[PDB]
Amino acid sequence: NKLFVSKEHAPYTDELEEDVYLDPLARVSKDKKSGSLTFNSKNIQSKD
Amino acid sequence: AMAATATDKIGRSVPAPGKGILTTAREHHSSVKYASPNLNMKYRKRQLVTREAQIKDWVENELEALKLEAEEIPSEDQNEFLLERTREIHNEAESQLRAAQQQWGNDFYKRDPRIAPLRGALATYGLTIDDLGVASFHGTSTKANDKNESATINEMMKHLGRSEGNPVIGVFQKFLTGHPKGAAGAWMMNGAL
Amino acid sequence: VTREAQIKDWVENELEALKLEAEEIPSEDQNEFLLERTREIHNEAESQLRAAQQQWGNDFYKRDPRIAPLRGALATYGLTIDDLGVASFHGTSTKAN
Repeated sequence: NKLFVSKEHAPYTDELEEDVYLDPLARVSKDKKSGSLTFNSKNIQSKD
Repeated sequence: AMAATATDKIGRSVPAPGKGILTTAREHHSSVKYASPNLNMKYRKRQLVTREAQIKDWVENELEALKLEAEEIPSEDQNEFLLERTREIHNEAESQLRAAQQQWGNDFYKRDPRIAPLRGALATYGLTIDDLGVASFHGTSTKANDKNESATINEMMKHLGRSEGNPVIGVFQKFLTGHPKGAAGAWMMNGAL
Repeated sequence: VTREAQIKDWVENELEALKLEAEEIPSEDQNEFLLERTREIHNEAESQLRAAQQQWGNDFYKRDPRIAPLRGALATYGLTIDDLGVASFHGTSTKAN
């Protein structure tokens, strides 16, 4: 009875929310610790 | 020049504002050591004229092809065939020209990540970020909405690199008219015009 | 395919132009300039190819009054009107509808 999994947190933190919004090429990556897909600073506004 | 909508993020408060519309100023600045040739209008006009040359070459090629087809076909119904194919070739040529104009004058920035939707919408007409002189704020006279909207506008200007000491002049219509729950943007658009 | 040929000719012309610009510019920051302009030219080429595909595969009938929206939407994939085999009627079970 968990087909619907409510998300507690957005894929970006509050501090990185604006950076994710302002970067069109920002993509979520799988976090090594949490294991969820989240936005990461090294992927935000990066040349790669 | 631009019209966009957005959602904020995940949360449990429906009426709480958010920076979701900030994506309209989304731009990539990992490598901005040199200016885009695409943001230069002379470059885009050069590409447009080259495409126009190619289009007229294509049109004359298709015209001589249609001439050969008209030579082949019997002369009895030649007039109707020629008129149909001339309307067809004219429509094709105009569609190609409009496509080139879309590519280099209107939608030159829709694929460029270093040109934000806001900057590109301005740049279609040669306007820079500094030319966005006025901002019709939602301006509801609530705390969260006014702070959030000011912060959103400020982040847009900061990210788009608006000149320092060139604040957008914020127009707040609802002080006079009040807040209609959906006529609001229309009233502000009337005021903006 | 004719548009693709024109696009690749345009791309090589812009590439030799960028090569001349890179020769002119000092070699100190040449790598960053070249990478920026290469990504720019790739995006331009992709946009032009996509525009040609839009012109001739997707949106070929939007300007043609002799092609209807239905027939054109079918014909984008080679389907004729006869290929529209099923119609999901609103079917509300009223007389007028």
